[PDB]
Amino acid sequence: NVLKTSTLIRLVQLVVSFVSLWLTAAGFLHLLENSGDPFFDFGNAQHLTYWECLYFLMVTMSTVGFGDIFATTVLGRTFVVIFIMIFIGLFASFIPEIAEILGKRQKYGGSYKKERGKRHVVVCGYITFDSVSNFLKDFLHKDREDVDVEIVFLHKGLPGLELEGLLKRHFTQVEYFWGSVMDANDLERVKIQEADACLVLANKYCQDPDQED
Amino acid sequence: TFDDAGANVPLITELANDSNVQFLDQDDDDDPDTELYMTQPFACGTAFAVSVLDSLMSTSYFNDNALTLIRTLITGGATPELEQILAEGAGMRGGYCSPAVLANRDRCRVAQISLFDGPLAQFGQGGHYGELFVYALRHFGILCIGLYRFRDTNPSSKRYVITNPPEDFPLLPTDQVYVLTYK
Ligand SMILES: [Ca+2]
Ligand SMILES: [Mg+2]
Repeated sequence: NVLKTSTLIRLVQLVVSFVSLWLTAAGFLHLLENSGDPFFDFGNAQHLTYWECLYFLMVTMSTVGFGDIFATTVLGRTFVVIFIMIFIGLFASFIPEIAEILGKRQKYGGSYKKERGKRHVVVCGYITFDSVSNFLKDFLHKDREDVDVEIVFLHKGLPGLELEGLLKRHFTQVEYFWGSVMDANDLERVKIQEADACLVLANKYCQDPDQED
Repeated sequence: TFDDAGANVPLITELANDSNVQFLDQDDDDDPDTELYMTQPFACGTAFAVSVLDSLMSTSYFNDNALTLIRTLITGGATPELEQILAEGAGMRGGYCSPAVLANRDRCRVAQISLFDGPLAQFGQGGHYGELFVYALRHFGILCIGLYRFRDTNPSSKRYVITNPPEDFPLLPTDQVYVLTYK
């Protein structure tokens, strides 16, 4: 029961399919080139290692094709032609789908580590660069008395690059987590048992204010 | 409040999404990954959802007769005849009726009764469920099927279901018992 999710199933299928076919095809070329061709009484042959064949198949399926190593038997060349027609499609589709699955990962997971004597405020609801910048410039304003309150944003989304820059400018006193106040697990992550308050911001410019309320 | 009682009033809530059961009550110790049937609001009978019924496909296959047992009870005694009369599109036809069809009034129903007072109170006073079952069946034809017990014993009004307890299961004077009954 270990391979629990559709993306982990697809990931392990892609990786092990690729590696097993690549290792297999490298053994097949190694057989043909070191055999030599039967039409020439096995006189036309190359003494490639398996590792040179494995490298040469990677260099050809990626379409780099250095030609430091190449097949010279008619069987190894016809195998390379068949391999090119098949494995360029595999490489060009598999490597982007691996990169997509590795890219689709939560970057603001994890948990608020409550410092020994500081207070914190949880903030949620309509969290965006426009709402957060207007909130922080009033909340952290120098005309207020100096108080060490951490702000902990909780939102079901990735920050845009403008907001991620703003969060990094306030790194000492502002933290952000992926999640929703609708989940008890996310409320525990933000440590809301011992937050000083929770602020629920509203989208004042929503298409309908009753769905927002 | 009605001081002119709040949470003392009994509710049953139909839920469109079983995950929303966690919002129905306080000090439940909610988790997102418990199945609906384990949650405190369902265990108390304060919540219901369609997701508990879909095994009636497999029970209808494995024992058709047992689905008619549930329905006789759950519909209060609807029949293929009544279903056909409604499917005739005329609406529910009725009137005065014969002694022959009125015989169907003498049929079993589910009822709930208390061990606080009356003849069965002797079992609530530190007896066991097996003693209660045999006594009620012998003296009254009352067939006990489970308990509805206060969750906490001391201050809340909430109670929970206990389907078919063991014979040596200890009773409390505050318990109520679910019974199949004929009058
Ligand atoms: Ca709750
Ligand atoms: Mg901090």
